[PDB]
Amino acid sequence: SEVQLVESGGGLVQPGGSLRLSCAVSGYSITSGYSWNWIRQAPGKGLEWVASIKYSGETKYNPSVKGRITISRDDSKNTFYLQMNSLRAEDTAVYYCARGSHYFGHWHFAVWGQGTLVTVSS
Amino acid sequence: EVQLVESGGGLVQPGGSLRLSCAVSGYSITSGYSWNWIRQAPGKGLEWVASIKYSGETKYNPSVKGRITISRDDSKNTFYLQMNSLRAEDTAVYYCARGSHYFGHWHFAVWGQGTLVTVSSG
Amino acid sequence: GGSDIQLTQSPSSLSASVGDRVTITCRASKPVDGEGDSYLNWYQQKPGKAPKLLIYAASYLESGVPSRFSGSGSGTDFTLTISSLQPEDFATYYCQQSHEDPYTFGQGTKVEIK
Amino acid sequence: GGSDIQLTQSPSSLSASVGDRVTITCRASKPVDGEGDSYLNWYQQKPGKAPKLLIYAASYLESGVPSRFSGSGSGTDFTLTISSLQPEDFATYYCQQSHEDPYTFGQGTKVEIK
Amino acid sequence: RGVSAYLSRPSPFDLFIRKSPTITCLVVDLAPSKGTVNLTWSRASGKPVNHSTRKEEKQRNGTLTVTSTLPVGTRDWIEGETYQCRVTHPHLPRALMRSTTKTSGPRAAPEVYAFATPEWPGSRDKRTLACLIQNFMPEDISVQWLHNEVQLPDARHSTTQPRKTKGSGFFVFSRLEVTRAEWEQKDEFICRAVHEAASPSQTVQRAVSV
Amino acid sequence: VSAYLSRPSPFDLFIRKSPTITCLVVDLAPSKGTVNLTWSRASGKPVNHSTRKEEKQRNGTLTVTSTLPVGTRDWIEGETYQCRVTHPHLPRALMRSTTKTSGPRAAPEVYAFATPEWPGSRDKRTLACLIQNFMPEDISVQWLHNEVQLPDARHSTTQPRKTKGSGFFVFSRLEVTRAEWEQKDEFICRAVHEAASPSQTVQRAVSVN
Ligand SMILES: *[C@@H]1O[C@H](CO)[C@@H](O[C@@H]2O[C@H](CO)[C@@H](O[C@@H]3O[C@H](CO[C@H]4O[C@H](CO)[C@@H](O)[C@H](O)[C@@H]4O)[C@@H](O)[C@H](O[C@H]4O[C@H](CO[C@H]5O[C@H](CO)[C@@H](O)[C@H](O)[C@@H]5O)[C@@H](O)[C@H](O)[C@@H]4O[C@H]4O[C@H](CO)[C@@H](O)[C@H](O)[C@@H]4O)[C@@H]3O)[C@H](O)[C@H]2NC(C)=O)[C@H](O)[C@H]1NC(C)=O
Ligand SMILES: *[C@@H]1O[C@H](CO)[C@@H](O[C@@H]2O[C@H](CO)[C@@H](O[C@@H]3O[C@H](CO[C@H]4O[C@H](CO)[C@@H](O)[C@H](O)[C@@H]4O)[C@@H](O)[C@H](O)[C@@H]3O)[C@H](O)[C@H]2NC(C)=O)[C@H](O)[C@H]1NC(C)=O
Ligand SMILES: *[C@@H]1O[C@H](CO)[C@@H](O)[C@H](O)[C@H]1NC(C)=O
Repeated sequence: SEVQLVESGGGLVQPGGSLRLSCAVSGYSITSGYSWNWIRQAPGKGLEWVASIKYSGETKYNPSVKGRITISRDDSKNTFYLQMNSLRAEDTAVYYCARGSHYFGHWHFAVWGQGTLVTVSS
Repeated sequence: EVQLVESGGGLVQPGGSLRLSCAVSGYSITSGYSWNWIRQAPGKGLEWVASIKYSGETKYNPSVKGRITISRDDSKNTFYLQMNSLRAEDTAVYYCARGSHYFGHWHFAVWGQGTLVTVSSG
Repeated sequence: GGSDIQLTQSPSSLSASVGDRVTITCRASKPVDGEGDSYLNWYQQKPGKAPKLLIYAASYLESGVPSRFSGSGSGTDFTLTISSLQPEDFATYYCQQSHEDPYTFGQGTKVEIK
Repeated sequence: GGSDIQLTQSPSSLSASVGDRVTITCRASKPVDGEGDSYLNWYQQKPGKAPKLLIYAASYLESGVPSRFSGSGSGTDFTLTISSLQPEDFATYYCQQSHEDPYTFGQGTKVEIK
Repeated sequence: RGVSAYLSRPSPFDLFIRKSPTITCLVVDLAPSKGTVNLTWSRASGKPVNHSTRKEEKQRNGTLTVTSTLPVGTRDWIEGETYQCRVTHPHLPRALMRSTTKTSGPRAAPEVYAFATPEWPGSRDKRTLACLIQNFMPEDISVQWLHNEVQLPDARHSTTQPRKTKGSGFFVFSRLEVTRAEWEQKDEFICRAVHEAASPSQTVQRAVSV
Repeated sequence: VSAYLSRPSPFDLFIRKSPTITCLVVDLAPSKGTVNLTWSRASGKPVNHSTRKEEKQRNGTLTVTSTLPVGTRDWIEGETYQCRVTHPHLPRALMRSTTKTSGPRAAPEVYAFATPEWPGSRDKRTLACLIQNFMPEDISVQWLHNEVQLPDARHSTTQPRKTKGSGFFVFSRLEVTRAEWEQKDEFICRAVHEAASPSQTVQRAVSVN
């Protein structure tokens, strides 16, 4: 069953403002399985894994952004969200949502979204 | 099957000559295989004396070469071992055998009963 | 990020031609082996587009990924191999370890087709 | 002899029982290996009969020879092994090299059944 | 590096008729002296795996055979789940892995044809029955022989592995030797195939007489 | 590494009378240097004209085969042929021998069937052949249309498998076109097996109808 993920909510953001990104999932129900992740790529930098919410509801955060980031889902809309506060210049990046498939206790990102651009300007 | 019969053994004077013949039945000594004379001295190990290939090549053991001849008669399907200048050490049981071929090397798969040659006085 | 497993790739950038064998190395600050497997994955990302998964668990090919891609290694040393580079393989390649939290990626290896 | 290949067997003589395993050793003064094979043959000669071929080329069983006979070894060290000695296996056993001319035999190993 | 590993799919009979599908992870070429192998399962979705039964068998050839059978959900399998088997060996540093999923591609119902051989001299108390099942895809298929509405043991008949047709479809042959006592009781024998593309009930069958 | 040495096909032996045997080596690493493959006859008679064919494989294993023509009379007479495979990586060579099998002989029973017309395949029809209760297992199966033999790619034939009886059995399946059976509605299933008399041939005809 083919799965599609679409990010939305990107844009220009003031420093210190808050950010809400939503990932709309079609073709698969986010409560049925797999782990659902947010991964960002800063301009001219490597990929960074931000946050994950397991199908059963567990959430994990990257220490680098932990404390100012929340990952959530809305079962009715089959959508999950990323909320970040106290944005910085380092937060400027393209945010991708991905579905991680499970292998013997470890997860890899088999399905990715198109990504959405977040720009922060002082 | 193939059968091999030795003949011509007997009492021989020292320094005399010997003619041994091996009558082959069931296979043609020109159709294949190697045809050999092998002697066993009383209570001693086997010694390979001489061979004639089906195609006609002959080989002799250096220990007896020069006083030993191997020949065949296609019409009688028989091969011969001629020995002259006999010595007491030549005293032995003489067997004829058909050698089967393995990638350039021959082993004696079919044997006769052998005939006894005794060369000694006193 | 002293506790985070750092992934270093080399080379940082390379230019090659179609048909070449391309070899990319990923070194880990801590081993990522567990239970007879290595939890190091390889991703391919063309510029400005989203990544694609190529290999998971060090050496297992993801479905639909061309057989010319192959991963190998153990412990802290891993290698992606493109046996016969193609024009559509112009991309940046990343390694990512999923053995330990948080998951981290390498810095990227840009593969330019000269 | 001298330039001829010498074949030495051990033990010279041995006594065993039905069902027992027997092992005979054949040592050559020069190696008899060629082209990935060893040209060492094993013969069984019961009293008053002519020899009979058991194994050719070190380890290949002659047709009709029981499977309890087996040959092994390489170079200058060869071993005939009868897994379960039988009453009809009371015989003298000879090894013979067919690698180099002239072909030579060993001195023989008499196997008596106790 | 002589070890071998195989992962079988659920038989179509187990999937639709019994409605208790299972997949099996088969390990071969292991020495008895080698320590016992650790065998574990994993699902692509991250959902848990059921208890699996492990059987170990000595063989005439000296190589140990180990199998693990895992029950799977009917709707889980049909929906496209990926199950995975992992073999851990003390003597092997790296692990072997085998994966299975519902095979994807076009679907075609199997065509079924059943035939009876004419009697042959010296085989008079004997009769042989044949079935040709072809032009079906995917290759997953099960063949059963029923005599008098009761299905015959799988050991009575021999069926070939699915082979490709000159077209896009597959075909298999099934052969069954029947006794005079059987066909005199009731002279009807049924060749039944179970295939997901067959409609309805995933069953196509043909009857044949001696 | 595995090595197989096959006997002559009954067709080449009895019909063509140009028997050949093939020594097949598989699963050898492509990186490996070429394997040297040689022949030997128990009789000591020469072997010659062996052909060597190398072929890469999708699996990743290189396959090497060597075919050696053999005399029909030599083969039937009981000659023993032997194939030897040597590799630089292998400490010792592998050796395979082949000879005419001795044992009971049974002529093959042959049955030919035509599939009934199926919806959507008006112009396609499948023909089936069952050959059984023959031994030894060595057999050749041909399809002849219009007195002329059909190519080997047109039909599929199974390996000989054991029966509840003592014989072996094989199945042959042939897809024939509507245009072919309208030209001539007769197709021949032929088996070649040494026990078949005479000429080692047993056959059955089947018609589409
Ligand atoms: C790597 O990938 C490669 C390529 O995909 C794989 O290569 C093949 O691997 C096979 C593994 O064994 C093997 O192929 C065959 O092996 C059998 C094994 O025989 C033993 O086991 C069978 C079990 O059923 C049993 O029947 C036997 O008695 C043995 O105990 C060999 O017999 C095969 O040789 C015979 O068959 C071939 C093919 O005949 C069939 O297939 C062709 C199409 O290829 C088809 O035209 C025909 O209709 C048949 O259906 C013949 O070419 C041979 O001459 C042999 O035919 C037998 O029967 C004849 C009756 O007429 C006799 O005349 C004769 O005596 C002979 O025995 C075959 O070698 C190979 O190792 C390898 N290559 C091929 C071409 O298959 C490999 O598995 C894979 N590996 C990995 C690790 O990835
Ligand atoms: C020593 O004995 C061993 C006994 O296990 C031998 O192992 C053999 O290994 C081969 C692989 O080359 C196996 O072949 C397999 O057969 C299965 C058939 O299972 C069926 O499963 C599903 C449903 O359950 C069905 O859909 C399939 O079509 C099958 O019909 C295949 O699934 C495998 O892919 C593979 O073909 C043998 O099964 C296995 N032997 C036995 C007796 O099972 C080993 O080869 C022996 N070694 C020597 C040196 O002789
Ligand atoms: C390879 O086989 C040929 C066959 O005639 C033989 O002459 C040659 O000695 C063999 N190669 C080696 C390296 O022994």
